This record gives sequence, C-alpha cells and structure tokens, in this order.
Amino acid sequence: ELLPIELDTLVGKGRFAEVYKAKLKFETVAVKIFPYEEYASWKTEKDIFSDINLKHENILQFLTAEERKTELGKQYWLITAFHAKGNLQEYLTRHVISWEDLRKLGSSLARGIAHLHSDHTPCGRPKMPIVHRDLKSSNILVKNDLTCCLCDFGLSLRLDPTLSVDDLANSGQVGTARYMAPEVLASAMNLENVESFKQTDVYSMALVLWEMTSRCNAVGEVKDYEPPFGSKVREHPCVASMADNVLADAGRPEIPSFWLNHQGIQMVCETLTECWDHDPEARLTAQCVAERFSELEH
Ligand SMILES: Nc1ncnc2c1ncn2[C@@H]1O[C@H](COP(=O)(O)OP(=O)(O)NP(=O)(O)O)[C@@H](O)[C@H]1O
Ligand SMILES: [Mg+2]
Ligand SMILES: [Mg+2]
Repeated sequence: ELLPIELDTLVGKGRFAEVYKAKLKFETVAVKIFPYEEYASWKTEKDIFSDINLKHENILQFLTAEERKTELGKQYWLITAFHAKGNLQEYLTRHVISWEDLRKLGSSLARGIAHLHSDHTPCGRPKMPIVHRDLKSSNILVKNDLTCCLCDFGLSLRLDPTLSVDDLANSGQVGTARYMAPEVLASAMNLENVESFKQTDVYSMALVLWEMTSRCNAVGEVKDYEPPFGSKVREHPCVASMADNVLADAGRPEIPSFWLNHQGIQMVCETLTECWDHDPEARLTAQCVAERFSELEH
C-alpha cells in the first residue's frame, strides 16, 4: 500500500515538519514528514487536503497521506507536487521581479485565499470556509509559470458552525507573530463573526503583497529583500514586540512615494494599504483584491 518513494534532499524545515524533494517510482514529489509528536498537525493538514472542494490551481496539489514505521517509532507523511522554485520568501531574496511577475503572483495569491474563504464552490454548491491563519511568504510556493500556490495548512481552521467561543479563546494567538493582524496582537477579536478570522488572513496577505512589491523593478530603484518589520524587530519576534510596532506605533512596512510613479504599483499599494488597515472592517476581502488585480489590463 505504501508508494515507491526515495528521499533525495531536505528543502524545508518548519515548526512542525521537514520537507524533502523525493522520487515516486510525475516522478519528482515533495514529502512533508511529521514525527509521531506532531500527529495533530499532520491530521489537521490531511483533513484540509482531503476535502474535495479544496482543489484549486492556487492551492498546493495533494497526492496522498501515509503512515511509515521507523526504528525510533513511526512517521506521518503528506505527499504533494514539488515546486522547484521553492517558497516565495527565498524566491524574492534571490530575484528582482518584473511588473508582469508581480501581477501574476499577486492575483494568484488573492485567488487562492478567496477560494479558501468562500462558503461555496465555483459551481454554486455550499462548502466550508477555511482560514489559513499562517499566511506568510515562506508558506507560499512559486510555480514554474510564476504564479502562487498556498501551502502549510497545519494551523488552518475550518470555519465549522459547531466551534465553541471558549474552544477558540485558547488555541490563543496562533500563527507567526511577524504577520499577526493588530486585533490578533491586541487579543481584541470578536470570537463570533465568521468574517473576523477571514479579515486576519487579509492583513497577512497585505504584508505578503508588500514583500512582492518591494522587489518589483517597476518601482525603479530596488533594495535588498527584507521581511516585513525587518529593521524594527529581532529574527524571531515575540507577540509583545510586534504589538509595540503594529498596534502602539501603528507601524506598517514603508512605501516610499517614488514607488507610486508607476500606475500599476500605485494601484497595488493602494489595495494593500486598505488590506492592512487597523480596523478589520475597513479591509478589502480577498475576492475584492482578486477583482482589482484582474482590472490591471493597462
Ligand atoms: N511542495 C513543496 N515544494 C517545494 N518546497 C516545499 C513544498 N512544500 C513545502 N516546501 C518547503 O518546505 C518549507 C516548510 O514547509 P511547511 O509546509 O511550511 O512546513 P511547516 O513545518 O508547517 N512550517 P511553519 O508552520 O510555517 O513553521 C516551506 O517553507 C518551503 O520552503
Ligand atoms: Mg510553513
Ligand atoms: Mg506550518
């Protein structure tokens, strides 16, 4: 029943798993390996990937989930399509992108998030909305055609009506501190409305769009890649230092006025600025962003 897989190289290592480029006797595949201790993370992702309504070009393509015995115990594997260009953060660190690349990455990112958020399939049927909860450039893969696809669903939440407010309350602050929405950092979320979790994803998406813009040659002069708040906080920032910047100081990544000379960049910057608003209700939806990116004909 186990697939003929040979592990080749370690390509990624997060808080829950190790990812390997491997061969399936498509030949090249990615293998996300979790130890037994991280079973809950593997099962959360496997449940998200197993849903028939998740399938989308801007969502990582899932092949299968397996259980594999080892000498020191057992491992839990998720086998997906391999994207040679790797995660978006590593891609933006090496490359300066063109305006065409920014339009492609930006719209494919918005389309993937809008699909996760949607309470219905493209064919009109009801579907469970999913909030990623850990949107960041390292959880986005760059496809060969220079479009995006979302990966890493280990912290994701299926917006089930049976969810208890007390069961959501702790949990607690989930995600990566650097990309947490101000209301997440303030512990000020209304643990009732379904849109409130979708709004936190939109703020994180806005930081990602800023990262893409910061490396686009259409701005003119391009600086070395830096993650959001790179010059304000340490490498692995705590929630308190992030609250001090994003909330107390109302801080956001810098948009120099010279970027706004290009009409496309100006529209992108106006869009993401609305998406990172302090007030979650003032933010655009991922569907609005995808629509604004489709309007970028001229
Ligand atoms: N299909 C894939 N193709 C290529 N690289 C991949 C693939 N899936 C994941 N990676 C890489 O492996 C890294 C870790 O994978 P990920 O699915 O984010 O694991 P994680 O432990 O849950 N990370 P995190 O929760 O963000 O700390 C990613 O950041 C990518 O660099
Ligand atoms: Mg990750
Ligand atoms: Mg993860």
